[PDB]
Amino acid sequence: GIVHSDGSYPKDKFEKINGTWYYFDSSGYMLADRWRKHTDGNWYWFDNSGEMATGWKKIADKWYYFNEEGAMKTGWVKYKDTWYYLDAKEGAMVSNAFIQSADGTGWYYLKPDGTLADRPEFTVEPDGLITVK
Amino acid sequence: GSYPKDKFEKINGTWYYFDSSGYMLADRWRKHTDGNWYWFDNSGEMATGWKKIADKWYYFNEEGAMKTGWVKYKDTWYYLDAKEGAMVSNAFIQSADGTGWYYLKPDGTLADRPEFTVEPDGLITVK
Ligand SMILES: C[N+](C)(C)CCO
Ligand SMILES: C[N+](C)(C)CCO
Ligand SMILES: C[N+](C)(C)CCO
Ligand SMILES: C[N+](C)(C)CCO
Ligand SMILES: C[N+](C)(C)CCO
Ligand SMILES: C[N+](C)(C)CCO
Ligand SMILES: C[N+](C)(C)CCO
Ligand SMILES: C[N+](C)(C)CCO
Repeated sequence: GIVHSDGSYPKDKFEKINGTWYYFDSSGYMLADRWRKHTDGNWYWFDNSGEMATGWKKIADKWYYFNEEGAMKTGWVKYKDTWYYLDAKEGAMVSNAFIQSADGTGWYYLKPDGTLADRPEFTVEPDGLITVK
Repeated sequence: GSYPKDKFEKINGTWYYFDSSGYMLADRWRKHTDGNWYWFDNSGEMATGWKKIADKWYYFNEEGAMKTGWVKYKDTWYYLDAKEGAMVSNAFIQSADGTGWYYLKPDGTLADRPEFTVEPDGLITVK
């Protein structure tokens, strides 16, 4: 936290203390373990120490990705040169789902662990039940 | 008594739904008090069977209630979105036990022998 000469402190704004970003509410306390869709329309999240999230974060048993300046991203993002799909709506990594290509031609499959499958092996049964491996 | 209000009513053997004014509903969905959706055509007859409403397809049971999920028609399955009740097509739907997927074709019919072509970058195309 910061306190000025007049004794006032920052309220409802972002502040970078010693090279780390934090957010203080309209009461002067920093958000901790909390989201906030900033005035800039981007979503942010702060952990136990109130530090602004960067990169991947497991939040409430789900995974989100944050750019280097704090905003949550959606769509495809590569990590360890392998792709992941983040729900364009809610923002959490998808898994075991068929996400349709951008050229409407087809689909991209993401395995139960979230990693895109670029060697998907299909197995169909008599009634047509697809089973992906 | 002589002025039907907020109630369904069978007239000339046909179901109609009466709004608060005593006028039939016409070209309107109307989630009833039983948790089901109902549609009435231009005459105000209660929808039954299949109905292409706003270029989207729907299926209602012989009682008027709109169906969702897997409905079998002419020994060929079709899947109805549990969300808005419309007919899914060229999409994959999870099997009821989360063990696999079923593919619904452009025309809406379940494919029993879908063929897959996996391109270099992993992209999948269905036929
Ligand atoms: C952060 N990752 C998306 C790479 C892990 C979830 O599997
Ligand atoms: C909190 N901000 C996103 C405005 C700073 C990072 O550049
Ligand atoms: C939808 N989000 C995951 C971005 C946060 C809402 O609290
Ligand atoms: C999709 N269904 C499982 C209902 C058809 C195969 O029996
Ligand atoms: C399934 N129908 C034959 C009733 C029409 C929708 O394509
Ligand atoms: C079959 N309906 C539900 C439309 C009649 C009940 O009054
Ligand atoms: C989902 N329904 C189409 C049944 C409601 C009207 O929007
Ligand atoms: C990121 N994409 C899924 C669009 C490329 C496939 O490798």
